[PDB]
Amino acid sequence: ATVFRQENVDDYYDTGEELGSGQFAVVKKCREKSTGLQYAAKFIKKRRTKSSRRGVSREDIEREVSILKEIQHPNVITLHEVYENKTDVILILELVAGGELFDFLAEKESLTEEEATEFLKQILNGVYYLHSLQIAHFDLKPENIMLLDRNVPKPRIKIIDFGLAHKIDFGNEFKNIFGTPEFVAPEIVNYEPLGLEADMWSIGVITYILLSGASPFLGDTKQETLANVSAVNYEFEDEYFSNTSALAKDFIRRLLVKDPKKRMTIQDSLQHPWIKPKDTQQALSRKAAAVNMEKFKKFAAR
Ligand SMILES: [Cl-]
Ligand SMILES: [Cl-]
Ligand SMILES: [Cl-]
Ligand SMILES: [Cl-]
Ligand SMILES: [Cl-]
Ligand SMILES: [Mg+2]
Repeated sequence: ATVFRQENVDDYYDTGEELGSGQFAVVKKCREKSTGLQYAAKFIKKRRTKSSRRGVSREDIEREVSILKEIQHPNVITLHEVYENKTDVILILELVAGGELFDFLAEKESLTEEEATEFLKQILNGVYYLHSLQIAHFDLKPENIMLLDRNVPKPRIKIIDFGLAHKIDFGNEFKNIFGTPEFVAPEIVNYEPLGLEADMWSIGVITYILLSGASPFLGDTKQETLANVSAVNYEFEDEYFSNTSALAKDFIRRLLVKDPKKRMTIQDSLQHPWIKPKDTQQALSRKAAAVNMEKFKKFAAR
């Protein structure tokens, strides 16, 4: 294992209100005393004993930290420092204060597909960076797509929450069942080999929702959702996709593909004509098409 900083974090930071909390983690805003700069402190509860289920394993904490330490990119969250005490490992992280992307978009009166792709492209750039380092995020979904500051002319997207991320090992297949059913790829559902492709599936799902306000595979039970995912049971129902471009639907179709090897890669998604129009005709079609804002607002409010 790694020996993280052993000092009391309170000696170096002033901490305040909770910004969020998961099953084994609490996040608090904090201010570094030496610099006066604000960060987010994520307190992760250690398992401490192997037989206990009330915390995170050291293997899992070290994996997340090791991945965070490697990554430096404008569209992914930055790790500042790591502390630990008898009960917690404490990640001092870049503060992302602009809330979830979808909540910010939902406040708009309208959104063209052109404007939508400007935000989506930032997600793609962050994932392009990760995949270039052979890092799979494995938990891409709207609540992990944040804004650094929502009150600037061109808000910057930050991908957060690397708690499921893995460096892909060439010499050994990784198989695991994890994540949120609505957003995971068929190979996750079916305990099949996992790689960078699973993230691309998730991007397809995020894009589908962004444009329509509907979730492609969400069923009435967890089991039904997983069945929909495995069967790639989705539709572009006219109630939701009436003013969606052919290009946008093709983009999504090339991502929501059962066979990971046939799924569009991140490099190819960046060259797809919906993202990178090849002529004026394609450009105008994208600018003309619009997000179903009425339906989308209801999604963000769910
Ligand atoms: Cl800063
Ligand atoms: Cl560090
Ligand atoms: Cl799952
Ligand atoms: Cl299933
Ligand atoms: Cl279809
Ligand atoms: Mg975590």
